[PDB]
Amino acid sequence: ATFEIVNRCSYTVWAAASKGDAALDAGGRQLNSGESWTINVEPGTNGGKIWARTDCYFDDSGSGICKTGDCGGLLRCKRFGRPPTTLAEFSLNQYGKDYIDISNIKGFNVPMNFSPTTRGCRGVRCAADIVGQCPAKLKAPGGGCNDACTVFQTSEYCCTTGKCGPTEYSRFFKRLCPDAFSYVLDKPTTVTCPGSSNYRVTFCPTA
Repeated sequence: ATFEIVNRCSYTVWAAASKGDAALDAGGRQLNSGESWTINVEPGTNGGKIWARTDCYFDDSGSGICKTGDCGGLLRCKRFGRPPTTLAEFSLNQYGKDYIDISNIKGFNVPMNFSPTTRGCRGVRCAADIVGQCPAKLKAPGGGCNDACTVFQTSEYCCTTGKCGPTEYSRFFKRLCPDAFSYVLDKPTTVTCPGSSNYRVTFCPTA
């Protein structure tokens, strides 16, 4: 499956793509304002994620650091990124269908639209100014808006026991972005797409 990653932000971002234990395609690449990078994700990929990283610095070997979404200090991500990270999540060819969603469970750093480029289903989006409106206690000194689990480490915010409910913090993310997961047990906003669909992830879709 092809995923065209487009940076419509006025600032540079370092796109990342991983499934947790492996890097999807190159795993990561720099995207200056306006640039598009198309990656190929193998069919059947389960638990894949794409996100943006901001304020990065890498050397000649591809090692460095980013203020948001840093993945072990590597340009080419092999693991998931450090919160806060707005997440485009997907599982492909799962019993004949594809499943996509956007999640704020690990915080928010850059606005994003995640849509199919093929017929059969609609896209999801979270482009509200969550960083600007971020509650004081969730503001990440390094940039972005942290999720409550990351900040407070409680069973309720992290839903560790699998028995949690909405919170004042999750409701903030849900208010700003109704079409994205605001907490673990949030009402699903996952979209079902035809198996083997193709997609486009656009950072800062609202220009």
